[PDB]
Amino acid sequence: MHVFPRYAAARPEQAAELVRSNPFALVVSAVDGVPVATHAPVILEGDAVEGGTLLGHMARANPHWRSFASSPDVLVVFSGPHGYVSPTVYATDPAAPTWDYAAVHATGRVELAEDALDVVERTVAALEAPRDPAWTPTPASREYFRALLPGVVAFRVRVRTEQSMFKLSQDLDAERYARVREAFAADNPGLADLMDRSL
Amino acid sequence: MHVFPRYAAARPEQAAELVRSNPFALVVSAVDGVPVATHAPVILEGDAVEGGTLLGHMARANPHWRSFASSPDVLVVFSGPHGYVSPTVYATDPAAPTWDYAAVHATGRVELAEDALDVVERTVAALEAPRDPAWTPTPASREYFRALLPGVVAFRVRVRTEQSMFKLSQDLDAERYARVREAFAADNPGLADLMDRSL
Ligand code: HEM
Ligand code: HEM
Repeated sequence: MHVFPRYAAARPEQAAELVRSNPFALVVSAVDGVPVATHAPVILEGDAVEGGTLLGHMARANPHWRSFASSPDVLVVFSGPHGYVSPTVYATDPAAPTWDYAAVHATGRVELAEDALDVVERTVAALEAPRDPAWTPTPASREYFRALLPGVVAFRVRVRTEQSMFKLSQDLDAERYARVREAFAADNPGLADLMDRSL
Repeated sequence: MHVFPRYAAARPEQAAELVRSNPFALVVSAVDGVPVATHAPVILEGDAVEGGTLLGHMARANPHWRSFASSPDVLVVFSGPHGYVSPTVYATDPAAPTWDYAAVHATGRVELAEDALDVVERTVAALEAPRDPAWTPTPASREYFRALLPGVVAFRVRVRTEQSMFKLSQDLDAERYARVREAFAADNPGLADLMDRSL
């Protein structure tokens, strides 16, 4: 990821906001010299991505985690709303398409987490608490969780560096920008809500 | 990515289908020993992901491509529909949440593509052709494209290995599965359309 100045985060709290709202992340490591990636839920501990702690889990049957033992640097990609921008929307005669999106990339040293129960319980609360209705583990779910523990591996990442991208057509003139926003308001309201949060 | 047997592709053409329908991919390489990822449009050449050719582009100002010169192995992640599965939907007393999703991971040797114009023109056709209405570069767009060439770097990947995941609650019993599907039909019809394509 290269962040063009025009597409940088406007306020530094928008990164944590994206990360909290889009926990189904991509966890990436360099198994040998080749990237390997797992789709896993990853939550944030603290106010800032930068310098905070990420917590996640994956299947013990997924051999990816066996590569975390040496504590290599890992990259975690959080992806927010995204949408293709067609020149059909622009209605100008010379144009070129693009893709609008928001993402946060966090890099740091990974570590296997011994308290897998904490991790998965915190992840539940993270996903269920904003929902309506929210789900709270009944006491038998808590015992069920314990029975699932042998099959899960939890990990943590101390974020060394963080990069945020908010590529939301801000480089567009007034008229073309309005067209882009109103099409996403119809088609993709999460993306349109972010182009308001960018003004 | 580890693909649990129960979540494997049912027909081997579902991978190419996902890749064609979700071209906004994540291109991942091991800059030094650390993963670096760029969100870029990537299209498929041929009938099969496995053994086919991926084509993509990114900004010349994005230094990521400078790492492709040695032709390292790269990983390209295509992400289809996905959705959180809350135990609230299950309405059973012991349960644990999960995330349903479809993805294709393709690994191979990357190469800088000298015909960037072909690549970007093929990508336009890929994105616009299924749309309604489709956009066809006017002749002045084709000249505009040429003026943009200095700012773009195109690349290609010959797919050495491919992995597909269709994690779509197939391990669910009859009753719980129905509840999961009808909630996504309301909330997430792309995901629900895939759980039909899995039966
Ligand atoms: C809070 C929301 C949760 C979500 C979104 C979620 C999601 C997931 C996902 C996507 C995987 C696959 C990882 C991979 O491919 O390696 C997985 C694996 C697993 N998780 Fe979670 N999980 C949640 C909570 C929990 C809880 C509370 C437990 C309790 C211990 C748990 C235990 C497990 C187990 C045992 C597996 C492996 C299953 C298998 O072998 O197929 N998860 N989970
Ligand atoms: C077909 C649909 C297309 C999509 C979805 C698309 C999308 C994108 C994206 C997401 C980037 C950012 C890459 C990065 O972060 O490094 C980019 C960069 C770029 N692409 Fe495309 N593109 C398309 C077609 C084209 C065409 C036809 C051209 C003509 C040459 C072109 C030229 C460029 C240029 C010049 C840049 C760099 C812009 C900058 O420096 O900010 N693209 N494109």
